[PDB]
Amino acid sequence: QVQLVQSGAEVKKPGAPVKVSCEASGYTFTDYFIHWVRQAPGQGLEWMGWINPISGGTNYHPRFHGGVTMTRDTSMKVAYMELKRLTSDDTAVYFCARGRDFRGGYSQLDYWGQGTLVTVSS
Amino acid sequence: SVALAPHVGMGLDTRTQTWMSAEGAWRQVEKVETWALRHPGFTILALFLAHYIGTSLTQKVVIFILLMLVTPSMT
Amino acid sequence: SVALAPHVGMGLDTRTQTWMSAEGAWRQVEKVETWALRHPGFTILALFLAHYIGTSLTQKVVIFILLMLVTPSMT
Amino acid sequence: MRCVGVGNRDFVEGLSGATWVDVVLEHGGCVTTMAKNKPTLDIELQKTEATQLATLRKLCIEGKITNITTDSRCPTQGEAVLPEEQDQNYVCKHTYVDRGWGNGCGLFGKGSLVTCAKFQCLEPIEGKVVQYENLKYTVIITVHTGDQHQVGNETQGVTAEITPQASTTEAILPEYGTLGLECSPRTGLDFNEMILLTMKNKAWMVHRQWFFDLPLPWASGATTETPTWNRKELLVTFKNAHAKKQEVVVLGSQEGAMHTALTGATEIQNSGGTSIFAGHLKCRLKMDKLELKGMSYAMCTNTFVLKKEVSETQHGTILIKVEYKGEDAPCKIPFSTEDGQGKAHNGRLITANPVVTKKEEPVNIEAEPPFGESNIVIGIGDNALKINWYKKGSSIGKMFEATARGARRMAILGDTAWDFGSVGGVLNSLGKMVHQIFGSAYTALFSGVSWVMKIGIGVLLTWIGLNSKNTSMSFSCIAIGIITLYLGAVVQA
Amino acid sequence: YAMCTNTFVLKKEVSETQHGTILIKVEYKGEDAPCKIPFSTEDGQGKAHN
Amino acid sequence: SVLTQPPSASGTPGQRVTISCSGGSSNIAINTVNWYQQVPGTAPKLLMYSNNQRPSGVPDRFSGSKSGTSASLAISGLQSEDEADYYCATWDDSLKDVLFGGGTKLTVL
Ligand SMILES: *[C@@H]1O[C@H](CO)[C@@H](O[C@@H]2O[C@H](CO)[C@@H](O[C@@H]3O[C@H](CO)[C@@H](O)[C@H](O)[C@@H]3O)[C@H](O)[C@H]2NC(C)=O)[C@H](O)[C@H]1NC(C)=O
Ligand SMILES: *[C@@H]1O[C@H](CO)[C@@H](O[C@@H]2O[C@H](CO)[C@@H](O[C@@H]3O[C@H](CO)[C@@H](O)[C@H](O)[C@@H]3O)[C@H](O)[C@H]2NC(C)=O)[C@H](O)[C@H]1NC(C)=O
Ligand SMILES: *[C@@H]1O[C@H](CO)[C@@H](O[C@@H]2O[C@H](CO)[C@@H](O)[C@H](O)[C@H]2NC(C)=O)[C@H](O)[C@H]1NC(C)=O
Repeated sequence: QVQLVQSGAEVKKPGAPVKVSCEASGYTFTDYFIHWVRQAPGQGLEWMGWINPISGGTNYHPRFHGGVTMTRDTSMKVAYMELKRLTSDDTAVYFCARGRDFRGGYSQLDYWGQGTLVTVSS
Repeated sequence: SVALAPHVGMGLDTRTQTWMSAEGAWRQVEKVETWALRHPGFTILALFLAHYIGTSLTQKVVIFILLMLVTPSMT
Repeated sequence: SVALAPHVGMGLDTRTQTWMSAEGAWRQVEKVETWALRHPGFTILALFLAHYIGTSLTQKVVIFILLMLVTPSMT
Repeated sequence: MRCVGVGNRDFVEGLSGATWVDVVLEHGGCVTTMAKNKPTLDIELQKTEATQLATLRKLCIEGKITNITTDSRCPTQGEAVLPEEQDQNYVCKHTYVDRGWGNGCGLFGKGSLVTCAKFQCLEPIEGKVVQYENLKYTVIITVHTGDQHQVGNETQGVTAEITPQASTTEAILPEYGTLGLECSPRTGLDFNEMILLTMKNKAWMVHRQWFFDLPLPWASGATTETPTWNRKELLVTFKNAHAKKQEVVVLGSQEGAMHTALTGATEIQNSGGTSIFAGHLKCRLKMDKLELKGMSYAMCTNTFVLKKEVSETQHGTILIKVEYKGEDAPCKIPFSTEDGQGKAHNGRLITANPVVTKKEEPVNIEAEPPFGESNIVIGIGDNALKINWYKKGSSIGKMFEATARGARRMAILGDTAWDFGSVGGVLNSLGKMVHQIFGSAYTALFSGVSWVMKIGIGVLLTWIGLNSKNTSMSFSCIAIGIITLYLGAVVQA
Repeated sequence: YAMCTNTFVLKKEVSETQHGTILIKVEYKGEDAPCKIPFSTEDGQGKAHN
Repeated sequence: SVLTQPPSASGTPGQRVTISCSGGSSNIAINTVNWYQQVPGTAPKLLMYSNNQRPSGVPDRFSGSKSGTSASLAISGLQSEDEADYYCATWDDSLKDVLFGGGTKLTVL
């Protein structure tokens, strides 16, 4: 079957970069999208950016260009997102989802993982 | 690219087929021909220009062919 | 493909500018210019042809300019 | 008042017999009109909405070859057919391959082979035609009441919409009478051969004849969820390697290709239905019922103070914002112009008779002073006001600018350009007919020829006229050449 | 018959016929008796009858 | 523009309640809308993988479409187990990003 492990939740301190790994096996990873939607506690979830594993670059939400970075590897079929700067704002669980490349399918987030959770405090 | 300067005639060819030969063979020619059939107005002016420029049928023919070929390809 | 044959001269005149007036005003001349800078070889051939076909000065210069325009565009 | 320092607005003065004045309302610009005695008014066209569209020939600018199949046949055994050939969704061609004992065929030679594939469509770009039944223009007429918040205001005015069915319309004004419009939308822009093209969030207008000759797959546009695309071969491309097998690719998406193609088209912002901007329309102003509104009023005597300093526009027009002092009577502010050390009245007052309707709110008085030194008087008292202003332009410069504007208008509006300030007369009609014949000849002869070719042909024709002995031919061709240079330089705008 | 004295209105647009002729379909909302339809042609910037 | 959908309440007897999604002329009026319902605290699942097509969601009772600038969802026979937050997400093509909504707190009695 096709699924995303999303590793395990970790929490850190402000001013340091944190990493969220996200592996999806069971299908040809090249053709489909990875969306990295954030979800805050008791708030709506907003999507930030795609990553095409085969040739894609970061296409963040306008709120988040220069705030996050996205990388990937084709051999292991895993997509990496890391937070270059942790303020007090980003206290939420970050997700993964498979997306299609269809114009009507840019929002097609069919499959989701568990959700790696990160919060920041002193 | 802007698809206005195809990577053609570079000389580094091999026995194997190119990316697209069956269509790039006649793409530009068909553009010129559909232009010409759509708009015949330029033909009268081209005929006049070739005719009143110093006329030896070699010169007239080459001027007419070039002038009728350049405007469509390079609009 | 469809990138060829824009309707630049289609004649549906309007007061406001078009979709891309700024680029489209000079893109074709830009293509010719970059083609010439890339490839200087065709200049010698065009000069030779004009010199050995052009009976007069004006015929020679017209032949040269038409040849130097058609080939980069037909590329 | 609405048209102050915007889009090289001009002022067309004069009225014919029975007071009709012809005016063509270029969109993205506007006109003002003074009169012998009637109040001046400015008219601007805007929001030529087009509703109730029809969709035909939706194209396809992407593909997704999902299923692929193949078949081969030994040499001299006929063309190998494939069962997935007669369906309404498969595209393929036959190619020749060499087969031997190593490929399963006893006879050596060249054999037939096919490779057929289903062709899903993605991102259709629907094409919409507009019909004259539902077309609607909109022109806003504003009087020069001299309100405080009237200068350069796009909101003030009265809308007088016009439709190709009900051509005539009488615009009702607030205590000014009725203005008669006789505009004709069946001329000007012609939407019969203009097709609106909408892709993604953007729209365009392309000439109809050009909207079928651009090479892409096309469909019936019946939005029945299973479009059987005509000419699927054009988008999908087969590549055959050096002999041997045969494989199929998708050739990506034509988004930027189409965006590049529509170079010469205009823009039509469609949010609800369509709102075609960049329009063009000819109008007639039946100006009989225009009350001067100040016949009964009297020239008041109290003093006047101004709020902001004297300012001018691009043209010969200065905008003065005066305020009235402690007299309750709503009066008719007089006006005069004076020279340096002498007394001569020459400065035309461009607006109507200015009136201070209320004590508190100022009035915006704008007028045309003469070239050189100018002195302005704003009352009958000795201490009313004195506005000294120096205008930069010169008469010959003004004539040159007017000729430049007229030539620009002629370049875009063509044969109907004579109608812009046309007052009923034989000479304008004669020029109209002559220029219409010549314009038909010119546009027919130069159709689709681009600006660079126009300028090249013009300079070549000028040269061919500069080296000829046939004098009449020389002058005819040199005139055509100069006109060609001018049209080539002005085109694209 | 007498000539009409009320208004007209276009139910459907006009259209050519590749011969230089028009088909104007007009509905008469005026309640009055059957009346001959008045007609005149106004040339460009002129009152002439063509 | 940006999409905003309202939170609302309902009851366990079967009734048609409409989760209306409102957008603009560039984000949802031309593109396929996508409907999500999330059981709170875990990963949301996808409810409608096209404009009016459901992959495997509760059939015959979850169906909706879009009209012009508005998209809507209709649920029938809603019981307590359907307690979820419902999300409408559309692809914005002007800003080149998908436009997720704030969220509906659909509580069923
Ligand atoms: C480019 O434009 C986007 C919006 O189109 C800008 O996003 C804005 O980013 C700031 C901070 O990243 C947001 O402020 C935040 O607002 C929330 C609202 O609840 C508040 O709780 C936070 O404390 C914070 O102040 C702002 O809302 C957001 N604007 C939006 C979402 O519309 C982005 O900053 C721009 N990039 C630039 C100018 O470089
Ligand atoms: C263009 O014309 C509009 C239409 O009048 C102008 O809007 C007007 O704005 C003024 C103030 O900005 C409004 O004045 C009102 O005054 C009363 C009493 O002092 C006060 O109670 C109101 O709150 C308001 O301030 C006026 O009502 C308003 N006109 C309306 C709403 O019809 C506009 O200022 C003009 N200029 C431009 C650049 O748009
Ligand atoms: C053409 O290609 C489609 C692409 O999916 C194929 O359909 C699959 O067929 C296999 C074989 O039975 C099934 O296991 C899959 O579930 C099918 N997928 C889908 C999406 O239907 C098939 O090879 C062809 N389909 C035809 C001819 O209808």
